[PDB]
Amino acid sequence: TVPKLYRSVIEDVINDVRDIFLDDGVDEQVLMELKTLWENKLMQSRAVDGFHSEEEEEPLNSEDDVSDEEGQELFDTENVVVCQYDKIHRSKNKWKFHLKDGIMNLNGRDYIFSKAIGDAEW
Amino acid sequence: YQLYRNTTLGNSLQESLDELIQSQQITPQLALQVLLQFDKAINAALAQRVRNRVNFRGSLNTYRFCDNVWTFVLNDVEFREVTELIKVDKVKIVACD
Amino acid sequence: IVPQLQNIVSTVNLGCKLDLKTIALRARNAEYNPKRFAAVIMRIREPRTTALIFSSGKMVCTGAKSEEQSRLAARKYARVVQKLGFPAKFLDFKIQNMVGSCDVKFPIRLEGLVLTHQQFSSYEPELFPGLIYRMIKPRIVLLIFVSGKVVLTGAKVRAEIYEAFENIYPILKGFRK
Amino acid sequence: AQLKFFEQLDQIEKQRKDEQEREILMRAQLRLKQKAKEMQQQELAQMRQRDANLTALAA
Repeated sequence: TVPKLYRSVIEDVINDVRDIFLDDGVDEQVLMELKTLWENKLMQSRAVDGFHSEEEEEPLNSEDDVSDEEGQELFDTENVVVCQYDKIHRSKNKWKFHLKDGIMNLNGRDYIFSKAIGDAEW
Repeated sequence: YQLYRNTTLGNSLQESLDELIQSQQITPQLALQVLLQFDKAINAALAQRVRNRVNFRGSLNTYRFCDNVWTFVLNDVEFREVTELIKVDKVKIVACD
Repeated sequence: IVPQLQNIVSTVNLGCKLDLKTIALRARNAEYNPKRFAAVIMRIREPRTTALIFSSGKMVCTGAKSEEQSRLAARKYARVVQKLGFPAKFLDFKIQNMVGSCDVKFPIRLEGLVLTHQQFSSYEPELFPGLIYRMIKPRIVLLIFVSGKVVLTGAKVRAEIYEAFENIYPILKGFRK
Repeated sequence: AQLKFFEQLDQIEKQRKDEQEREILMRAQLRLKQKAKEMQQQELAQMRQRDANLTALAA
């Protein structure tokens, strides 16, 4: 039910920008190249199948080592989540998340939610 | 929000406008106008293209709230939506209001 | 009974002007929302502590449960700020307030205390029972409730928390139910 | 090393473009408010673009 939404969105977007391309002075061939370029990169990645693809006071240095690795936070081969928040709450080190309209990619698979509620200790 | 240009969908598109950057759509102008159209289109489709809900749990590492956008990074976190069971030890969450 | 310290609010001047936005983007465990707070809130897991780092090179370390733990946590926050690269100094790590809690282990009659000590004690129930016995000779505000535990707040040094509890102990012993 | 001259120049052109953006800031009580309204969809969008570059580099 996900490849379907993507096709759905790609179709709608392509159809909805045609006039803009035309108003800007563009050949419909370019539009088709866009669709092809677009569809192709997903097929090359192979994350899922697609219909198109099939076709002292002075020195502070006295302290030695606390502050963890900032670089650990970024890999970009990890799991990224695009969503909206309704309410984010915290008490002491207890956080509660009230999220919505989210697209998740966990363990390689793609998931979607209208609402997501979570809990975590910091 | 030029938020969703960091999506498979959005990047594949740009890589198209960049093949035009080198051959036909030289720099911005056309390409920029197209991206603008994309912003309106992706935003519109998200808010009214349906959706399904759930509830879950996690462990945290960092956070960043600026421009009304929250960016978290959880560690050793597993999220389950409906039937689907899943695991994760490093997840980044970007959330707009 | 010996009171146990629960919070040390301590402050230290880092000595130089700090750009808050840069610190928030690179430091881990950091939140800097300008509309709500006027400072970066930074939290470390090893010794529990929440610290507000101000823009003029200042840092208020809260949440530490002993004196040495607070000095060490402030040193760690300073080290984290330095590794980013801003010039860093450590000056005047001075404790501001320490809150301590203890239990007398006996039921106490708050109403009676107000009758014989109206001058130093103020109590209004209104859905929140809690007698406040502001004491002048050792400056401390002690909140004594009905169960028994006497919390003590406002002491700048460890000795004051202990001295006040010993001073208030006879009064409670007299009103023991 | 004419490449270093390019870095000094194209980068200098980028700085003048940034100055042009600083002029856009003004146009984009009401006026003050509008600056913050546009800032909301400026730096956050820039951060999203930087994440898009980081993911592309990882690819």
